[PDB]
Amino acid sequence: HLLQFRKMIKKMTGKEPVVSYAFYGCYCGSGGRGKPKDATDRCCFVHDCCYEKVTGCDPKWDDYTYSWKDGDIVCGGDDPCKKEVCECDKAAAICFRDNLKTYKKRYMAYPDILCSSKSEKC
Amino acid sequence: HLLQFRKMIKKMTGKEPVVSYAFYGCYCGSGGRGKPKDATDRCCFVHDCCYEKVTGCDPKWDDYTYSWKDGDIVCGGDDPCKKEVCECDKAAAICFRDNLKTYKKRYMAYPDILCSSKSEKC
Ligand SMILES: O=P(O)(O)OC[C@H](O)CO
Ligand SMILES: [Ca+2]
Ligand SMILES: [Ca+2]
Repeated sequence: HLLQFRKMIKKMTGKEPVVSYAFYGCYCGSGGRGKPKDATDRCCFVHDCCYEKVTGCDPKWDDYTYSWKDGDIVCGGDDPCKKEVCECDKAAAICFRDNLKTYKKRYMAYPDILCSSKSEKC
Repeated sequence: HLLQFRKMIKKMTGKEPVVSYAFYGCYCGSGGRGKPKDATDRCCFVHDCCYEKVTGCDPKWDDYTYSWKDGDIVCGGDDPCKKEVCECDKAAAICFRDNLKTYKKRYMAYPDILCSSKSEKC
């Protein structure tokens, strides 16, 4: 569920994701088009590609089972599909953390009309 | 160029293109994800697919050559890339016109977050 994802991002970055990530670049939030603007945006691009490989559950709205151990996310439960969604979310949160060093406030609300017309393929 | 597309939409539909189509459904305007919401939205999905296919010119920002003949759009010029973009735009404007019967106000400002997680393939 996207609000579980939010909690992962917030813990790993210390930022409010509704403000800092939900409108970032060409791929964060929305659906997305064009070329990722930077490494943070590429996290969202990959996250979008990850969700695309998922079939049989709703990655935005289905709750999955997760927990924390020493600051690491543990994806659990007895439902393989939902666990796959959890792993996508975990990977993106880790990516945001690992790329926080290049986060740019000028991309926080990047106008989607400025994204390139040719999208990068997964 | 998108301004030319806008003129085509206005002339084909009688609707103010920005108000009426720029935020419609899941695919009209910048990017898009999920399943098209209705026929009008599918026009935009087709238009997006059309733009993604063009290579060698910028479908959003390059002007193309066109004219009106007896009220019909005629795409012209000697640049095949730009003519391809013009044909994308003409086809979409005609599609909007042809689907006015099912155009719905309920989709005119449809929140992207409410689009399906699984996007339709081109
Ligand atoms: O919905 P948030 O607030 O977790 O942010 C959106 C993500 O960055 C993209 O799914
Ligand atoms: Ca996205
Ligand atoms: Ca679109």
